[PDB]
Formats: sequence, structure tokens, C-alpha cells
Amino acid sequence: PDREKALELAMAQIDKNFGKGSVMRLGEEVRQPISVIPTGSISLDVALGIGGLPRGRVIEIYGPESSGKTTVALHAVANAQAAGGIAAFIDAEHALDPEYAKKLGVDTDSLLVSQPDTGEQALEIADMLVRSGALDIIVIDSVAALVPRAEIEGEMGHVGLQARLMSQALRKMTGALNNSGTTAIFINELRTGGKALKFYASVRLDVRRIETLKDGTDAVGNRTRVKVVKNKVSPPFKQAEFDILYGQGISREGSLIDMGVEHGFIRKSGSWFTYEGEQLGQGKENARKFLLENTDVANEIEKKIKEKLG
Ligand SMILES: Nc1ncnc2c1ncn2[C@@H]1O[C@H](COP(=O)(O)OP(=O)(O)OP(O)(O)=S)[C@@H](O)[C@H]1O
Ligand SMILES: [Cl-]
Repeated sequence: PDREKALELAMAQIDKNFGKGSVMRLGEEVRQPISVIPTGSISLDVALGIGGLPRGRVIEIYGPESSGKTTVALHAVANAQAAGGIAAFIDAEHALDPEYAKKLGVDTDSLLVSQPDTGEQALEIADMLVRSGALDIIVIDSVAALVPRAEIEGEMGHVGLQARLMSQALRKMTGALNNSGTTAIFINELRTGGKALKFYASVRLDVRRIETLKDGTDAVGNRTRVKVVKNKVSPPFKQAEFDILYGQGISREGSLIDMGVEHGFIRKSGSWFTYEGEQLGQGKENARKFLLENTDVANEIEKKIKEKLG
């Protein structure tokens, strides 16, 4: 017996039988792909281990209200579009603020939006789109808002039908999703169908608000924390953090400062961030700004960090 040789032989057959990623060692550092979707969060992009959401996969983003799920998803779309991709937003919440979306860099005008009459119609419309192979990314707002038709329409006290709907739906949309090469983000709100999504998801993000961006003493935004509780394309359980200002989305410069520091590219003498010899400022915010204005800097930092990792 040769354990490691026997185990590898095992794994190999396991992945063959159920797909790559069926099993993997946690420390394992996986081989990156040909063009993921920058989550808009450098840290998260890293936690996902492939620099962003995997295309042609089902992505669930759950968490409480105000935790930043929609924000993240928007950025996802933006990038998808920045890459000349076509986007679709299946809205069953009617909560979208396109003005903010634009600010996150979404081309709202070219963005397709549907506002279904029932959970069925929703997913159906979603299926039909996906399988046109024109969409790079699609978003479904509120797994919960996918209420069956029988219930929306007047129906008696019943079933366990919302889950079945969601289940069957995913069943076919996945095949398509894969052939299409389109990523499907399902925003799930922690306040029914998530039962299925748990198993169909390739990636599952547990998003929640941790801090109240205050800087010194005033409301700015909030610090989010995402845990990749499920990851079928890279070791799971990675966590990342980042800032979302009010009105502004995920602070790229905020991620850059933070990750740049923990990775020694930007030195932080107490109270004063410094990089490569140039002074960046006292207090994250001053640094953030500096990086915001001096777009050349940060870009360097964005490169440097990118390299050392993935
Ligand atoms: N329309 C908006 N205008 C200004 N800031 C917004 C807006 N929407 C979201 N934000 C910012 O993003 C934070 C919340 O992130 P969301 O985009 O709401 O993601 P989320 O909470 O999962 O989505 P919900 O609550 O289902 S909409 C807010 O606290 C603000 O910092
Ligand atoms: Cl990003």
C-alpha cells in the first residue's frame, strides 16, 4: 500500500465520475481560467481563487438585507459588459436603482430587464434567454420573490410547490447555462427555493454587513464580509472583506490598500500609509482618496498584487 498513490488514484476517479472539483485538498492552489467575471472586489476575486465568478455556472449570493449582495452582483454585470458581454436582470422585487447601477459602471441602457408575472414565468423567461447564448451574465433578484402562480393567483390553504418549481427550473437551466457559458447569479435574501440552489450552485456567497464605515465620526458606508461557503472550482471557505461607500459601490482603492498592505507592497508606518517611497496619507480614507486621484498609483499596486497571487 502507498497511501498517497492510492488516494490520488481515488480522487482522480472521483472527479472523473462527478466533475472536476468534486473533491480537493483545501490548501490546494487551483489552475486559473480564461476569463472569469471580476466580482468588483479584489479580495473576493482572490477568495474565489479564480479571480471572479466562473462563467457558465450558477452563483447564489445570500445574506440579510443591506449586506451588499445586489451591489456585488451589479459590479459583476458591469464587468461582464465592460468585456462586451450582454446582461439580463430578472426583477421580481422592483427594487433596482439604475442610477446607482450606472455609478457602479453598468450600461443600464443596453441592460435587459424583465419583470415576470409569476415565479414560473420568471424562470421560464430566464431559461429562454440563457439558451440563446447571447447573455454572458444573468441576474435573478430574490429567490424568494419567485412565488408560484397558484399562490399568486387565488389558491386555497396546498403544496410545497415553490421549492419544486425552483428545483425543476434549475435542473434544465444548468445544462443550458453551461453550454451558454453564461453565469447566473441568484440573489437570495435572508428575511423556500434556496433548498435546490444549494446543490445546483457552483459558488455560494454568504454576504453580510460587518462594520459601519465611519472613518472618524460620520456615516460613509459599510464594511462587508463575504464567505465563499461553497466553491466547486477552487478550495472553498475562503473569506474576504471590503468597503461599500454610500452611493458608491465596492471601493477598489479600499481593497487595494488593505490587500496591498497585508501583502507588503504598501508599507504602513503607524498612522501613515506609504508605498514605494511616496507618501499616501494618514488614515485609510486619505490613502483611498490619494489612490483614487492618482490612478497611476493603485494601478501599479493592482498589478503587483495581482501578480503575486493570481
Ligand atoms: N440605491 C442605492 N443608493 C445608494 N446606495 C445604495 C443603493 N443601493 C445600495 N446602496 C449601497 O449598498 C448598500 C447595500 O447593498 P445592496 O445593493 O442593497 O445589496 P443587499 O442589501 O444585498 O441588497 P438588498 O438590500 O436586497 S437591495 C447600501 O447600504 C449602500 O451602502
Ligand atoms: Cl475587481
